[PDB]
Amino acid sequence: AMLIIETLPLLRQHIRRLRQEGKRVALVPTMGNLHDGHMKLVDEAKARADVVIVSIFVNPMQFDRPDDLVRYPRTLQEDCEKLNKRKVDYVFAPAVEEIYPHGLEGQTYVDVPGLSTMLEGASRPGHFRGVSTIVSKLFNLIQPDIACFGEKDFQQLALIRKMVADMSYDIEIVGVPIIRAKDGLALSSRNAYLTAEQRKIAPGLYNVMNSIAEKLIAGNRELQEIIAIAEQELNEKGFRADDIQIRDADTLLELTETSKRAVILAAAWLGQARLIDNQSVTLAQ
Amino acid sequence: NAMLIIETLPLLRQHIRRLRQEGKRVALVPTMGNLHDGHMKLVDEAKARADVVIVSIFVNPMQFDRPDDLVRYPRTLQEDCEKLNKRKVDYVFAPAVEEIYPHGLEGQTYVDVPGLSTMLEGASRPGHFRGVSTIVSKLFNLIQPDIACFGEKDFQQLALIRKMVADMSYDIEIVGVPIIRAKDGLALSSRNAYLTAEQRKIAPGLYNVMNSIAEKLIAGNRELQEIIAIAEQELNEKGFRADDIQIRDADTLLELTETSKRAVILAAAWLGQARLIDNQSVTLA
Repeated sequence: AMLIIETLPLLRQHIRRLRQEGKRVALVPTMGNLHDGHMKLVDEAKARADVVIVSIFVNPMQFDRPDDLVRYPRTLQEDCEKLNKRKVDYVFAPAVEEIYPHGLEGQTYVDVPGLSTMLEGASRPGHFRGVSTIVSKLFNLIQPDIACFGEKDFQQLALIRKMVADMSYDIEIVGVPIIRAKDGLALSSRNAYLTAEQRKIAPGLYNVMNSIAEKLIAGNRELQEIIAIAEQELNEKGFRADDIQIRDADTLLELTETSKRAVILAAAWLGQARLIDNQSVTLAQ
Repeated sequence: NAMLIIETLPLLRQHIRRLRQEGKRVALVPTMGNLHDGHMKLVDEAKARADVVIVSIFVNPMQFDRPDDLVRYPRTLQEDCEKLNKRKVDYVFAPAVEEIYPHGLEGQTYVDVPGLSTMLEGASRPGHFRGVSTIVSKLFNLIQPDIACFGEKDFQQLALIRKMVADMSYDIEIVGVPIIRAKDGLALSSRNAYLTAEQRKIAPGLYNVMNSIAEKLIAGNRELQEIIAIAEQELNEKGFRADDIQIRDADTLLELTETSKRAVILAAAWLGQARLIDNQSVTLA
């Protein structure tokens, strides 16, 4: 029987008991309005710990603009339905005034430099600060052994990993691979404007990406060439290449002699639909 | 039983893991070295509140190394340790910079407490308190103490750390340790050497006047402007020349309000060639 807690003191009480009981704990952090993606996360956490705690918190701090916030879906009941079905032990679902009793102005924050202002960060001051601050608070609160994040937010995942190192959190950060169709296509909302014919072609993006992985994992380092080949391969299948990038998976900067992991980002158009995907890959030890 | 001194994070990590699974109750005293009897009092308090006492010695480059007026000769790491071995401490953590910040400060994740870090002492030292909260948060995650001791003298630091503990949801008891005082009340201080013998008979009046204020406060008297005015009378008529007497919220370092819970009384007064200085915390009933 799943337990639903909304205040810091109650939860902490349980966190204390769970220690004395010697149970290994996994946290899956979320902002509610859950679906299949999150369920996979939950499976992954259940597989690696004795107890799974899921948090549901729409976190004002990471919201770039005040409108977006107001219009974020809240669906506590169905969220709990899905988590209860999945045999989740604890749901932590506090109100804003429990986490931020006095608003965001004087709130202690945690910032990861560089990672937080590059790429998506540059257009979104404060967003990633919001992400690292709340995860940080959640970590101190729950003290999990393991935490799960989806691989789709490759930047969030790198944010957190860099935080955990720098701030010395003894927590295992587990990147969970996205749900794909049997043919490779990232399952997503965008897959609606795909005509039966474009759907057949769609999986081309993930193949093109895997061809890049193959080349990189072996010792291929002619990056520009690699990328250009990829642009062309996509155009030929019928896409129109929007963007293709290869970066260091930990720093999000350019690959160097010293990178151990690469992340492959690609976006390309199919008729009037713009598919995006990504893939992480191990180049060294 | 023999005191252990650890230079490295992984060795530290190992003992820490071991301490948790023995469920030994752990106390932390973080310091920048150059130890004196002041710190020993912290150690004493920690010993009294915990099974195991850890002291950390680390000259943290993210903060400003403000000088202690009680210290007149610098210390050796071995000296600091000898002190600690006597005072019955279990572990000393003493890493090099490259160990704590193996890649420098540039990309180091930081914890920042708004307002408290930029006011008073912090206005004139950009980045100082940000270095304090960061290293302390990092020590917190690495060590996971149940309690942590800070001295009441550096009161801004103590508020800054309390605010961080609340905001970031650390399950740590922050124990503010009152200053060492002569038998008669007078704060120990280099300044004392500036009194004459006759002025030393009067010096204890500064503590006295301060208790008068505390009692008043504890007794719900919020007429501050005049509480202070009386204290000035009282000191000037004792032979002092009151310079600066203040009462603030100990957690905000701003004014008392209907909701303040703790107050700090801050006082300076001339006696002879000596500008005596003292502070005192008050718990609001």
